[PDB]
Amino acid sequence: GDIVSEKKPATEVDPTHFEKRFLKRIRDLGEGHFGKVELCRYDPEGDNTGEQVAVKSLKNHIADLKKEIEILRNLYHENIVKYKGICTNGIKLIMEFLPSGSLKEYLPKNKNKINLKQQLKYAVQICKGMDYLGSRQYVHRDLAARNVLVESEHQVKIGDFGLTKAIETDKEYYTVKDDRDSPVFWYAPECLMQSKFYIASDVWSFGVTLHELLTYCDSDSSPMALFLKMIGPTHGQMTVTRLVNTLKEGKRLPCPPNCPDEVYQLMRKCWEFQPSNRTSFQNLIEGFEALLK
Ligand SMILES: CCc1ccccc1N(C)c1cc2c(cn1)ncn2C
Ligand code: NA
Ligand code: NA
Ligand code: NA
Repeated sequence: GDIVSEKKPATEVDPTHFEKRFLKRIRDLGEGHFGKVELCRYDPEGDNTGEQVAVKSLKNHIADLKKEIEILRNLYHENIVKYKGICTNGIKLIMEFLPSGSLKEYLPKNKNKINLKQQLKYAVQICKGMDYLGSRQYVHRDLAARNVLVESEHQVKIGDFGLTKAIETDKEYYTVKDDRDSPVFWYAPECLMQSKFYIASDVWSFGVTLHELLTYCDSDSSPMALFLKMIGPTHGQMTVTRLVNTLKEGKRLPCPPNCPDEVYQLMRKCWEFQPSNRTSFQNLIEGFEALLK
């Protein structure tokens, strides 16, 4: 008889499945640890009216990107960048696009409109995002101003999760095997010493990020620039060891210009040598709130 064929099943379109053919590159946004992020328009109607999205893709780190995608898929918070979906062995992460970019780009261009009050509001928002991430049992491991996106003049969001790891249930930290290309000038002593990462290690990193925020991400006042002034620039493979000794002595990044001592004291609580002595994200939120109102 006639040719037999398969009954075509009822198909429901997945709003989180972006077709390669419609995902059109505009420009690069940034690079970060084996991945790169691009501005695209997803333009199924082919008329330049589709939504702008941030697309993360790789240049076996496919496995790491897959875990990152799955972490971000299940994070839902006002101060965490929004997952939109995937474009599919290979895969791309699709996220909302925030035109104002990172705090590293934004703050130097917007000093006049961002006063201390607004800086402290951003600080709270970063803390709420981090306290949410820690309540899901993750350590970020890459908290710096360059990874904080500007949604608006009034709102920031944590914008990349390239290094984010789960902490095991009933355990206090994650041991990092891979520690090359580590942001050492943002890292707590236990991270530099023993490759161990606690929620308190993220609190330390937040202190450094707060410093960046208060200096408006001035390149000449960067945590890297200031620490290398402290320890000596040209030491190469000995740099991290000299950094560790500096922190053991009790030395810390100085008070930002025009930063009130009361704000600096909150920052210093992020930088107690022992993780267990550091402030929490919630106590920081209470601290900033008190200085705001
Ligand atoms: C979070 C900042 C960042 C990190 C790594 C690569 C690129 C970027 N940049 C600069 C970026 C990311 C963005 C963005 C706007 N810029 N909008 C949504 N995302 C994920
Ligand atoms: Na899952
Ligand atoms: Na989500
Ligand atoms: Na733009």
